[PDB]
Amino acid sequence: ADPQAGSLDLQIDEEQPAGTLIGDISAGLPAGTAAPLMYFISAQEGSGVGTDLAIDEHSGVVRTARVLDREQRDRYRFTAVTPDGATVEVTVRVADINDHAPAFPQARAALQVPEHTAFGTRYPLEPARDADAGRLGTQGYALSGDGAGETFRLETRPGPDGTPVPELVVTGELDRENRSHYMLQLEAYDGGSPPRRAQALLDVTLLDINDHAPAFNQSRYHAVVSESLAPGSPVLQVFASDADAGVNGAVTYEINRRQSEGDGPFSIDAHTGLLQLERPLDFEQRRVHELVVQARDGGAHPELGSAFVTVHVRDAN
Amino acid sequence: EPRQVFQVLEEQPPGTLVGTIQTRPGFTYRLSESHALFAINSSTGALYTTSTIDRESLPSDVINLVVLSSAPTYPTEVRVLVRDLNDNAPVFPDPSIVVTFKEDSSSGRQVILDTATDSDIGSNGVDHRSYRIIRGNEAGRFRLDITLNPSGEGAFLHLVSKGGLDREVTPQYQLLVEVEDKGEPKRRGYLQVNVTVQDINDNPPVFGSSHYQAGVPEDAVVGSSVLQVAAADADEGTNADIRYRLQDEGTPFQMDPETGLITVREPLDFEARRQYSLTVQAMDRGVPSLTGRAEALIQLLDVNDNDPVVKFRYFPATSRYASVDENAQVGTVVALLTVTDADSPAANGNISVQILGGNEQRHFEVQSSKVPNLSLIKVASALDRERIPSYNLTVSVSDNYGAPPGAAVQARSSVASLVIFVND
Ligand SMILES: *[C@@H]1O[C@H](CO[C@@H]2O[C@@H](C)[C@@H](O)[C@@H](O)[C@@H]2O)[C@@H](O[C@@H]2O[C@H](CO)[C@@H](O[C@@H]3O[C@H](CO)[C@@H](O)[C@H](O[C@H]4O[C@H](CO)[C@@H](O)[C@H](O)[C@@H]4O)[C@@H]3O)[C@H](O)[C@H]2NC(C)=O)[C@H](O[C@@H]2O[C@@H](C)[C@@H](O)[C@@H](O)[C@@H]2O)[C@H]1NC(C)=O
Ligand SMILES: *[C@@H]1O[C@H](CO[C@@H]2O[C@@H](C)[C@@H](O)[C@@H](O)[C@@H]2O)[C@@H](O[C@@H]2O[C@H](CO)[C@@H](O)[C@H](O)[C@H]2NC(C)=O)[C@H](O)[C@H]1NC(C)=O
Ligand SMILES: *[C@@H]1O[C@H](CO)[C@@H](O[C@@H]2O[C@H](CO)[C@@H](O)[C@H](O)[C@H]2NC(C)=O)[C@H](O)[C@H]1NC(C)=O
Ligand SMILES: *[C@@H]1O[C@H](CO)[C@@H](O[C@@H]2O[C@H](CO)[C@@H](O)[C@H](O)[C@H]2NC(C)=O)[C@H](O)[C@H]1NC(C)=O
Ligand SMILES: *[C@@H]1O[C@H](CO)[C@@H](O)[C@H](O)[C@H]1NC(C)=O
Ligand SMILES: C[As](C)(=O)[O-]
Ligand SMILES: C[As](C)(=O)[O-]
Ligand SMILES: C[As](C)(=O)[O-]
Ligand SMILES: [Ca+2]
Ligand SMILES: [Ca+2]
Ligand SMILES: [Ca+2]
Ligand SMILES: [Ca+2]
Ligand SMILES: [Ca+2]
Ligand SMILES: [Ca+2]
Ligand SMILES: [Ca+2]
Ligand SMILES: [Ca+2]
Ligand SMILES: [Ca+2]
Ligand SMILES: [Ca+2]
Ligand SMILES: [Ca+2]
Ligand SMILES: [Ca+2]
Ligand SMILES: [Ca+2]
Ligand SMILES: [Ca+2]
Ligand SMILES: [Ca+2]
Ligand SMILES: [Ca+2]
Ligand SMILES: [Ca+2]
Ligand SMILES: [Ca+2]
Ligand SMILES: [Ca+2]
Repeated sequence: ADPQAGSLDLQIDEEQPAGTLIGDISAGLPAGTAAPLMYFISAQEGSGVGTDLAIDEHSGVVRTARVLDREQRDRYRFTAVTPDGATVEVTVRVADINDHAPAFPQARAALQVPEHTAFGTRYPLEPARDADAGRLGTQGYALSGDGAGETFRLETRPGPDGTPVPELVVTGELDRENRSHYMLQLEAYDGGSPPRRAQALLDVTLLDINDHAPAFNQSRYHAVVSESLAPGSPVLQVFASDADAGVNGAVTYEINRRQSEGDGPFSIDAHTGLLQLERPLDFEQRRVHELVVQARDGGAHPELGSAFVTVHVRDAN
Repeated sequence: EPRQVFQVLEEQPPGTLVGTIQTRPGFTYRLSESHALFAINSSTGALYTTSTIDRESLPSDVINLVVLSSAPTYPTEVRVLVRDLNDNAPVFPDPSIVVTFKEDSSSGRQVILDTATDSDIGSNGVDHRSYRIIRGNEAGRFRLDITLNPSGEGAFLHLVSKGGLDREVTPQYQLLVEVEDKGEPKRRGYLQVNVTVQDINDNPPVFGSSHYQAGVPEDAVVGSSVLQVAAADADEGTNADIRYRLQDEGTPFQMDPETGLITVREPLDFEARRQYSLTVQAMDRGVPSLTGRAEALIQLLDVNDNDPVVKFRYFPATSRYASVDENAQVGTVVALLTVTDADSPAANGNISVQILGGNEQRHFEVQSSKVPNLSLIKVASALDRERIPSYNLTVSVSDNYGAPPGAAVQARSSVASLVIFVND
């Protein structure tokens, strides 16, 4: 209501040519003012007014001195002053255009998830960047592919600025000994009049946990040998297997030396499972040897299997 | 030629009657050798023990003697059978043993135990079918499995899990195992089995709060502490050893991975960024590693760390001097005085511009406008270049103007000069 101090709100789209019209300072004066001879312009240091705006201090017309980027600077403010001391406070808001599509950091992302991971475990995914503001930035996500919906679901919760960030949530059982690789597709989109969109492929691979123990293929094995059998010679081979991968499934063999009976003359090959004779037998001191052989895998805390081995020793003559 | 067979129980008083040989009229009888265990009555042929015999102590429980006659000698071969009492109990190699199951082992996983032995004869020996869990299995998590070796030599015992072991509920069991022998008075042996439940990494770290919050002045020095986070992990050993980290690694803060303390690593600047809402992760050192997450909101506090600056704006802007014609009426704007101070109104207080000499003739005036931080420099009195051709006005600006003594915020200030030539 004070003629001495007015204000003016101007608007301009980003990314327009240098020289584009913004407005006219005189529009902010009281109606019916004699056109001033000149305008003084006050802007604070750092405002970008001198570099981005071209103000005709005689006519009061405001243009762009350069192509303006909302993503870099979105607002300019200055005061215009007449030679007799009246002021017009003007603000220019730079209008956002959708010059940015959503963008993932990789077209192919790879996520390792341990088999049998607990229901509800969350893996935050890389967002799709979009520099634009509000609805012009990234608005949502959609996940497709095998397991999408039943074994994995996608969920978004807003981080800072309300930028939705996506997380992949384990919702079914994962078993590396059934299916160890999932090929997922993640889509993103902003909110333009036709949204601009991004796609990324997500390769999920199951890490092996040590959820199987070695199992022998017989519960008891039997060998029959002569008491004359020469040391260093084989007696019997046992076989255990383990369904895991890598160290978790790498089986080694030993003889249990506490609970076996007739233990001393024998040893077993830690990797082939071949039991061999180390010292001579004697029918008259022991006719039958009852051993237990054990298989362990290479896991962090190895899992164990065992089997019985009965060696029958026959008298020489 | 002749051979007789006697028996005698072990553990009997010295002087026990073993037997009497079948004598012939007119003979006496002696042992062919002195025997440590026995002695003969030479007139009756009765055989007696000379000590208490321990059958478990003998090389053989069958003893062979030769009785010799007087007169014209004939020999009598004797076989003494030392008969066994059930005077030894079944014993285990160790009174107590330790065995281990992994938590979340499947039902039917087993681990081997020890069996007993018994120093009496086999009919007074261990009944390997009789092993039994008699104490400590209240929760019903275990059962025994006995395997009798088909060859008749020995047995194997196993402890079997029926599944459902959880270390975080019960980390330890103590079972009592009883075995029997087969003898006249039945004797018993016992094995204490300590069951350890081994830990797996089935619990993730959990932050004590799901939202942290800290306030930090923007001038906090590097290394200064900002906020301490802490998580707990219900597992054991390595499976519950926690390393902390920030999700966003491009902030001026730093998370010590072992203590969960966030410190300052790079200088902060309220004017550049006022607040950081960061996600903190906690990760255990188990294989399958597990992770917990929380939020941390660190708000910076504005400090008065920027001087206010004064800039003059006047019409040969490419020049360092203003000009005003001598003809300019009172009230003519000669220059704008604009103040810029990057701090916020909190840390700034009142900002005031004051004229520091140059205007002794009161030919100009400095007038605050209705817009904050802009003053006008106007012509205040008639001019003429002949009396004064030029002026040099010096103004000082100051934030926190008029603050009482002992106030928490120190005021900052600068000076600026504006020189004005008069044209004609
Ligand atoms: C207009 O007035 C301005 C304000 O000066 C004050 O007011 C006047 C009326 C009088 O009372 C002065 O005594 C007051 O200071 C003038 O600007 C000031 O100029 C002085 C002199 O140069 C500045 O001072 C120096 O500043 C330098 C840059 O910051 C420093 O390097 C220097 O310190 C070291 O260096 C010199 C030489 O190596 C040594 O002599 C020093 O002892 C020291 O070792 C000085 O501190 C002061 O900063 C200015 N103040 C402001 C607010 O700008 C102005 O003077 C004009 O500008 C200066 C820079 C010179 O070029 C002058 O010759 C020149 O006239 C007045 N303008 C006029 C008169 O036209
Ligand atoms: C089997 O366990 C017993 C008892 O262990 C106690 O209880 C556990 C839950 C745990 O807290 C242990 O620290 C306890 O000691 C062991 O018996 C102890 O043995 C030590 C040394 O042999 C002896 O100093 C203590 O007096 C014993 N305690 C009792 C109550 O008798 C036993 O040794 C374990 N067996 C094996 C093979 O380790
Ligand atoms: C356990 O595995 C071994 C090794 O594969 C088997 O031994 C083989 O037995 C078959 C007949 O069953 C023979 O034809 C082969 O010559 C044997 N040797 C090898 C190296 O294969 C053994 O039979 C298996 N036990 C059971 C119960 O299947
Ligand atoms: C061997 O046994 C006989 C018979 O017991 C002992 O002779 C005597 O036996 C009568 C009864 O038959 C007893 O009343 C006497 O006391 C026995 N005599 C003695 C000296 O004890 C005979 O003594 C025994 N021989 C030995 C060496 O003890
Ligand atoms: C393996 O998984 C498929 C689903 O992907 C399921 O239909 C099948 O029964 C599983 N196989 C076994 C042996 O459980
Ligand atoms: C439109 As939005 C991602 O700032 O809530
Ligand atoms: C101990 As060897 C050389 O007989 O295997
Ligand atoms: C030889 As088994 C099946 O009792 O471990
Ligand atoms: Ca732009
Ligand atoms: Ca966009
Ligand atoms: Ca834009
Ligand atoms: Ca599996
Ligand atoms: Ca596995
Ligand atoms: Ca395994
Ligand atoms: Ca022989
Ligand atoms: Ca005895
Ligand atoms: Ca006995
Ligand atoms: Ca016995
Ligand atoms: Ca043991
Ligand atoms: Ca558990
Ligand atoms: Ca655990
Ligand atoms: Ca853990
Ligand atoms: Ca613990
Ligand atoms: Ca600052
Ligand atoms: Ca500040
Ligand atoms: Ca300040
Ligand atoms: Ca005004």
